[PDB]
Amino acid sequence: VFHKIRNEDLIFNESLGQGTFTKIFKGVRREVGDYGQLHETEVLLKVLDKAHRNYSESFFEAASMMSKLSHKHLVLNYGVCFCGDENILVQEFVKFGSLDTYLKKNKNCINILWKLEVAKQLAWAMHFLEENTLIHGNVCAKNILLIREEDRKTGNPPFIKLSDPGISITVLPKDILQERIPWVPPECIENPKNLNLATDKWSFGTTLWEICSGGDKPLSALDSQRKLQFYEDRHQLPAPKAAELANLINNCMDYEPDHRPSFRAIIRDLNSLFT
Ligand SMILES: Cc1cnc(Nc2ccc(N3CCC(N(C)CCO)CC3)c(F)c2)nc1-c1cnn(C(C)C)c1
Repeated sequence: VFHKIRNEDLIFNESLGQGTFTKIFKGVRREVGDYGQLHETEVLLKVLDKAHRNYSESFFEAASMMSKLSHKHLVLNYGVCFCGDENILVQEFVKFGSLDTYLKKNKNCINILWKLEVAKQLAWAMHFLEENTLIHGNVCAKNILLIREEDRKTGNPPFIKLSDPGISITVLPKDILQERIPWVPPECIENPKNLNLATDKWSFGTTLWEICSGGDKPLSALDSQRKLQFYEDRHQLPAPKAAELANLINNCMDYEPDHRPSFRAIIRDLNSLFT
């Protein structure tokens, strides 16, 4: 279960944005660490909105499944603060924030090798999940966090972690699901409870498209009704200008769930690009 953290030991600081029915804040946790040394630890405080408290179970189950595993590419959960009025997840703070914002800001400093490294790390995380037969259900660049920037003078590649899925698509309003096209696969638009390992393979492809597109959002110009018809007409996303992963993207975003490649196969395909 989750380590229960006291309101008294948490300081809330600046807002870092929003998720679905959530707000995130940078914060500080007072704790006793190794050797009994006192620390003031930077943390991410994720707060379920007051007006959506009926989603509290899905909110914590999302973080819970994530926290019964340990892996270098998965965001750490420190605990929960059930205390009082609010429902709060206390997670590790990641310096450089979401990948989608980072891509947009640094679009012109990010080359093919950077993208390949991040894609490989994300595939490793998803491979780990697949081996444990655990569904994430919300893979997207917004839910990928950058721990460390690239350093091309000390050899260091960038390093990412995948954050928790948030409130499951199985219990979310239809309108939110439709807006999440094309991350949510077609079979889940027809029936959200078609949530399957195959689900994350589709969303992985959509996330690769993001990575290759400098933080653009695919189909952003389409409203929810046009997004629905995009799936009905069985369209594929356009290749990004940097089209090196275009085939991989389309192979993952296969309208037939059973034909989507394993993350083993995906990683093998990723390792094949270079010279
Ligand atoms: C789990 C987690 C851990 N650490 C962090 N850290 C973290 C650091 C920095 C930012 N910035 C926000 C503002 C940016 N600019 C300057 C103004 C407007 O864009 C600058 C970057 C950040 F959003 C997040 N976030 C998370 C986490 C958990 N869920 N989510 C989703 C809901 C987004 C993120």
